[PDB]
Parts: sequence; structure tokens; C-alpha cells
Amino acid sequence: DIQMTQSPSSLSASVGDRVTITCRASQDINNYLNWYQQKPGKAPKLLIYYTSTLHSGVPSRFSGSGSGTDYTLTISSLQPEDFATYYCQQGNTLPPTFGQGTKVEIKRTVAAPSVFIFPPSDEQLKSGTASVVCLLNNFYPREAKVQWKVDNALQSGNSQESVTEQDSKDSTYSLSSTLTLSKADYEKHKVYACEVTHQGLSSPVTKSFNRGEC
Amino acid sequence: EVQLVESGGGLVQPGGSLRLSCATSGYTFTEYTMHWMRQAPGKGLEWVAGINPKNGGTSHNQRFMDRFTISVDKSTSTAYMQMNSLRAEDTAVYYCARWRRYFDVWGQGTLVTVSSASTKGPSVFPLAPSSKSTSGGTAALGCLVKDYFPEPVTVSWNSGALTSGVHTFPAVLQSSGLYSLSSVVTVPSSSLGTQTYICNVNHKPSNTKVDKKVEPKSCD
Repeated sequence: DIQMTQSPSSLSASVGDRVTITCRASQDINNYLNWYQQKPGKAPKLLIYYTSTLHSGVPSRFSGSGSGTDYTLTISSLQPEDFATYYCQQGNTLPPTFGQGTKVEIKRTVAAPSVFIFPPSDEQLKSGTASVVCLLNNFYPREAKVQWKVDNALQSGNSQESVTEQDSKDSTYSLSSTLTLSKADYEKHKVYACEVTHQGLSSPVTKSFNRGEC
Repeated sequence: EVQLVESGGGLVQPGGSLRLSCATSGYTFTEYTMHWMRQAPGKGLEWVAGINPKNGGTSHNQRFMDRFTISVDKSTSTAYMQMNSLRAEDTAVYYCARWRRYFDVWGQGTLVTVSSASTKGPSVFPLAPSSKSTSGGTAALGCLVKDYFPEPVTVSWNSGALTSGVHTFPAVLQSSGLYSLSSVVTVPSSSLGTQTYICNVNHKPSNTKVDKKVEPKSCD
């Protein structure tokens, strides 16, 4: 019943950098220090156990160090698939305790988004609603503005947005933005438009369609 | 090959009990210790309790040791955890994991969500691949999985054979109380009148399955 603390607990590094998350226990933990890796929405995997030993199939660029209350994880080359949260666990005293995890994000070269718009399904309009969807796809950085103009007229707070986690093989993102308004108000407007603005895009992309007649 | 599969999770009104099982394959049960973890959504891993098959020895994390209890069924190779007087703070994913000083094989998880809400099955809708003009080189179609509660919704394209180009976004709790999610893939434009695209939605808390066809064009 040792507090485990990791520092830092969010991190960005280009592919090929070394990385160092440290983990420090409130007590001499005697080298019973293991490191877990957990990909977004999976069980954690054991990389290193007993400060510096590797689990089977855990690649050489990962290593562990330390003693007493201080220990470190070092990935010596970031590879895009080291996108995970890593946790340290003490195995010295009951209960076993964990750190808060560190978030390693892979910093890479600007990708510009592929914008796509979907009109509302005739089925859904039958259920009394419409959900106009824009997909900004496979871009980088996570920062990109989206706005909805319904007949050349900015809309407000009637669009939620969702983002994916970073892609394992090529460190990019994807974002849905869904405007959603009733059948009655969809049916009383004509052009529907989605406006993306991002770093690697020299000018705002507008992706649009007709008919609030659907 | 070791399998730790856990189950039992789902919706619970506050005040109710739950019983999770953790089923084992591929090793002699009796030789390793079983432990239940918990991870509250977007947070740290917590420990909850431990059992030794061999003598039914049991450690219990004191914050939980009042309300949560552990059992093993030596014959059936199943670890269990009884959960009592669930408050909403215990909404989380629960993992079982094996071994003492480190857990080498872990489970897959089961989410217990404690909410006074009801369960609803989702209404899957097409995100219909609009005009091969705008969509030129690669088109993108998907399914809007609407209005469910509790989570999750699994989504698959083409009975698990379309695996590349798929993006299933995080679900948004909407205004509703109910969630909404989306899965989308990016196929070659070229392939639209040479193949059907089907999203397969399973939302297990209401064991709603639906396979939907996402076909061509859109508004009218």
C-alpha cells in the first residue's frame, strides 16, 4: 500500500525519439516493479517485470531501471505502435498498487483531412429526426475546426463531435461531427454544409448537399 | 493457450447486486491465483480481491472488502465476484487477471454500469455513400448506431471480413440520456456496383443484433 506516481502523464514524441516515463513509489519496493502496456480498449499487457526483465515477445527497445523508490521506463526508439497508456505496478506489499498511467502520443508530420458529408437516411427521417454527419478522415493534428452552415448560416450547439484515438500504423486521427435537428426543421432548409479548417489544408474545405426534401 | 473470459456485467440500478464470473481455459486452475481488477472509464487500474484455488485463501481490497466478495468454483474453473450495494462510482470495466509478483495473463473486461436509467436497443441507420463524383477515388459509407443505453455496441463490416478502413468512433452520451455511435469504412468507389456493404451491430444489454445494408447515393 504504496502510492505509485508516474511522471509525466501525457507525452508526445516523434517516431524514433527515446522516451522515459518514470515511476516512483512511496516506499522501498525492492525492485518489485513491473510495467504494463494498454492499448485503448484492451486488457493491459506485461512488458517488464522485476524492474528490468522482459516478458516474452516484448521488444528490445523497451527497458526498465531503478531501485528503492525510483524506477524508469525507456523506449529507445518510438515506433508508431507504442501508442498506449503505460502503468507501473509495485509487487511488494498488499494491496498491489498502480500508477495513473502515462499517455504516449506519437508526434508526426501534418496530414490533411479527407472531408465526407452524409445526408439523413430516409428511414431515420421517418422516425421524426435527421442526423447530418461530416467525417473528417485520416488527418493529423487532432486540432481542426468544423462548422455547420444550413443555407449559408452558422448553426449552434446542435452538433456533437467524436474523435478516434491515434492510429497504430500511421499516427493519425478521424472525427465525426453530427448535426442533428428534427424532420420538420430539416425539411425547411435546402443546402447543408460542413466547413473544415486544419493546419495542412491551405484553405477551408466545404462539403455540402441539397434538399431538406428527404 | 490461456483464456480468461469474464461476464455478468451490464446495467444495475443503484442498490442492486451483480455477479461476475471469470472463466478459465488452457492451464491447471489450482496452480495460479486469481484476482479481479477494476478500471473506472478513463482512469487507473484498481485491485479488488484475490483467491488461491488450492486453499480458498482470500485477500480483499479494504475499500471494497465491505461490499464485494470473491468465490472460485474449483470444478468449473471460474472465478466469481459478488458485488453488493452498487453505487454509481463502481461503474467501470472489471478485469480478472492471473498470478501473484505480477499478472501475466489478463482478461478482456466486462463493464458494469450502475445507472437509474433503463436499457434500450439501438436503431442502426445507413450513412449512405453519396454520389461517385464527390466520392472520387475512395468513397466512404457507414452506419449510425442510434439511441442506445447501456454501453457497448460492437460494429462489424461484412461479418468480420472488412477490417481495414473501418473507424468506429467513441460513443457520445447525447442530450437524450441515450448514446449514439458511428462506424465508417473507406472502400474504393470502383467497388460500389460490384459489392454490398454490411454493418453488423450487436448491442448485447438488449441482445439486439442487426445487420444492415449500406447501399448507394442519398437525399430525395
